[PDB]
Amino acid sequence: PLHSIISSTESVQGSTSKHEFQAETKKLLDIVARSLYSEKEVFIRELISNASDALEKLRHKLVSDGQALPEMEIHLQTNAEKGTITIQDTGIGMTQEELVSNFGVGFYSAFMVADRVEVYSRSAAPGSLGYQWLSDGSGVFEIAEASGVRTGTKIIIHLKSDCKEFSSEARVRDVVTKYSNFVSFPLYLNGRRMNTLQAIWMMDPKDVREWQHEEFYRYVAQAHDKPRYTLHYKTDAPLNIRSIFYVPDMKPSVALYSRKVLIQTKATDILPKWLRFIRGVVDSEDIPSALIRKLRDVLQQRLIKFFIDQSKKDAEKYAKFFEDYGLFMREGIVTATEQEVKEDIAKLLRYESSALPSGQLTSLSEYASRMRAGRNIYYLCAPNRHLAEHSPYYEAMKKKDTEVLFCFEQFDELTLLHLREFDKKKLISVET
Ligand SMILES: Nc1ncnc2c1nc(Sc1cc3c(cc1I)OCO3)n2CCCCCC[PH](c1ccccc1)(c1ccccc1)c1ccccc1
Repeated sequence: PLHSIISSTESVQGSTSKHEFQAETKKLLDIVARSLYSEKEVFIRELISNASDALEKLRHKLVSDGQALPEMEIHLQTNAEKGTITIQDTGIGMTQEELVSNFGVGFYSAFMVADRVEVYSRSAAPGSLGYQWLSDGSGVFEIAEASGVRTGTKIIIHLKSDCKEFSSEARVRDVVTKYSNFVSFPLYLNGRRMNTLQAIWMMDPKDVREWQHEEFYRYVAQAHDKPRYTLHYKTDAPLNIRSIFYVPDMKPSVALYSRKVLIQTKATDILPKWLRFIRGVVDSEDIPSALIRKLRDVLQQRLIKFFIDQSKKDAEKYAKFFEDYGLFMREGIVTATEQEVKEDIAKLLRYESSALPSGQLTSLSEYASRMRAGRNIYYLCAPNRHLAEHSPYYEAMKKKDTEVLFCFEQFDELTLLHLREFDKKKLISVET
């Protein structure tokens, strides 16, 4: 059964007071209309966003007053013959003052694809009047008092003669499923429900449980396994961040959202290249490939700290993790620039030692703890534990009461060599 809300109930009795766009608003209007977004199809996205916030404020208000909740829904409709696309929401509306004046600039994106825009809106405030708002992208909009306007906002877009594609149910479905699959209010396209997914990264980390994480993981990783690691990172402090990061059970990307709406699917430069094995999502208000940097840096710091924490609370699990993904960590160490970056990532490294039984691992930072003040870090990055336990260059350190690290692969040694020093303090093989 079809669930539609959109019908033409509106009528304007009197006439329209014409209104000129102010200098500043007309400018930015034009720049949104032809110089702000790259893709045409994000007008649907931004409009849905505005509908979402309208519904959210209606809800917040009604629940605050303790009054019942009505249908809080976003409805989209396409009309091929009349060449339109309509988006209606039962949210909070706009007063006359707001319509005349006017998060929420996104609305003007409508003019990238439209030759005429027709909007009906009635505020949720008691005893409110509905209003019509007309514009053609010029400096002039008409305004009128209308009737047959349901509470909430109705936006009818008349499409440019070449922008007609967004009057097809298919294309619009694809755009909606691509950008707004996590919108927090029910969304209908020509009567059919669309969004079914829950932006669990906005939830409170304690309120999410493994089945949800596995679901979302198999969504954003396009995978069929489970995450061996899950970080749920929220911060308002230096920058607004709502992110979830997964490390697959499998052995060998991150999506960029903002305000629960998609911006970048294969959001590449959000993380260091050595963390490109991580799966998941990052949501931040602060996103419009020029400066996404201070984001990448604190995501790197946080993630590194996470893998360290995980090191301390489970060691064999982190051991297997180091076996399966230590490649990326070595690579990232060699690829870095500043020493303390290299050492930050180096804090994720695990190798055998003289003092530990065969298989037991430590990091550079750790058993530099029996290490008496000076001094230096020595290693021997051999082919075998046996062959290194009874290697001449090593017993040169056996009873000179000193600790020696054991590598068994060349890439470990090359990495250690490039590292040169860790914590002001140098690394050199016992073969020199
Ligand atoms: N679907 C929607 N439902 C409700 N409101 C919506 C909405 N879509 C938009 S975006 C939009 C849509 C339009 C339009 C101009 C705009 I911008 O013309 C026709 O259709 N708004 C707008 C809501 C967001 C704008 C906030 C209003 P303002 C304000 C300030 C002074 C005088 C009038 C209005 C406001 C008022 C009280 C509390 C919070 C915010 C405001 C705040 C900050 C910067 C600018 C405007």
